[PDB]
Amino acid sequence: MQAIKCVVVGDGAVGKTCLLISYTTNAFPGEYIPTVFDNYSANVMVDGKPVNLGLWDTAGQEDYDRLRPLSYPQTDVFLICFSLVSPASFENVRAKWYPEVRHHCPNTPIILVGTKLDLRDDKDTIEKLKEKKLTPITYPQGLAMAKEIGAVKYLECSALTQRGLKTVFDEAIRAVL
Amino acid sequence: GRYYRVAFYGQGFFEEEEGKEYIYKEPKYTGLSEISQRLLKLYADKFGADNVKIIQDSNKVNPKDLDPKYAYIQVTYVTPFFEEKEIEDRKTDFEMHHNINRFVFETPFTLSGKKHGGVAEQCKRRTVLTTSHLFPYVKKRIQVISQSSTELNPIEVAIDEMSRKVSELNQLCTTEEVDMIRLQLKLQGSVSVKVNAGPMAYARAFLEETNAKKYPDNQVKLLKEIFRQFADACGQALDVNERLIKEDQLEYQEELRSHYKDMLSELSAIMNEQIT
Repeated sequence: MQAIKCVVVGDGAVGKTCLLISYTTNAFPGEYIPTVFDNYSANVMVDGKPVNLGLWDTAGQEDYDRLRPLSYPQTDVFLICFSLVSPASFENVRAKWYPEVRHHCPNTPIILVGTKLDLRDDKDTIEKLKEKKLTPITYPQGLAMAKEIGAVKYLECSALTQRGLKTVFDEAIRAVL
Repeated sequence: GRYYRVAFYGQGFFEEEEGKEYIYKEPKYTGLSEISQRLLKLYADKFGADNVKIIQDSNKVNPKDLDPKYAYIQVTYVTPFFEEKEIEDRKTDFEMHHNINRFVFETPFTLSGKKHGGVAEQCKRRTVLTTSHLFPYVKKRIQVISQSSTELNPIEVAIDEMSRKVSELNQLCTTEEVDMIRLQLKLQGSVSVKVNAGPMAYARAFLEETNAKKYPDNQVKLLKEIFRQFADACGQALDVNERLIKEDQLEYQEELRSHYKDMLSELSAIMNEQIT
């Protein structure tokens, strides 16, 4: 079984850990069993080939900037994540995450992932963003960012509804295989 | 295959299936979205798409919580369940995939009523469902005819998760041809936790003598012994990784070692023992 290293980066509170737990445990996010350990793995079947997908969950906050790149050697594919209802996390794709990954890994495929898809149309979420004169990231905007940073895929997903979740990790593997 | 609990609740909608619970056997590698979406579309074609909802909560449904305007389908991933007496009689893998009628899933809860909490509050339920017939079976689903459950309190959760981690790390170190990437994921996820609470969260919550005493002495003693084994397993995994790495991961490895040494220093202070 081929082992693949996938490193997941992006700002804190974009839902990265929730997505990784949900996908690798095959459970809805509200039912997760808390773990004190970091990182996740899954045995996956992609295009007829079985693979073990290792998922590195990284801390996005600035306090971890100095040591985070030590996790990058041996990486096969990066997921750069942002929340579709956090314009700040989206802007940091361009200001922080794309430059950091490329300084260390010039040729590794990047997939851009927009999370919290279910909240883009959520009336509650929409109103609270209006309180700060903000609006969710639209699909064309996300795609335009993926073009800007040279990502090989642009994918949106929701842990809550599971829409797009399987595709993120299938495509992470296809970008390597 | 992949097994799922599916339970139907919809007085105005379901007929034969109303109030029944099944285990569905899906093709290998079937994920939760795949079966959920198929079930949703199948019953939406019968009842109307605006009229069908998935129940994500894995706790036993109380139908008083349900809106009678909707048909509901509860879906939960389960795995085949064996007691330790069964796990030994069953040599080959053909035997833990054959003649199975018991399936298990876990539900998080706390005694306050919140579903989740920190390590000192988080409990876990283990629910075993028994089907009326054995798989493999002519039909794709089999009705559940009984359930049993047990529950773990917070220190029992800690003992369970730490014991399983020790076995997992030891297994990786004794594998004939170690997969370095799989070893590193688990090793880094043990000695260098930055996102989740970290194994020392269990040591602070349950072993620290400045906390009020809450659990039996024998359970605290058991958790201490598991932490001694965890410290040893982390050190052995670190030594295996040292042999496997190439030059590109020297700095990574030395940082894992530094985090490991810091973890042992904290554990030593908590347990009043010189740990490694």
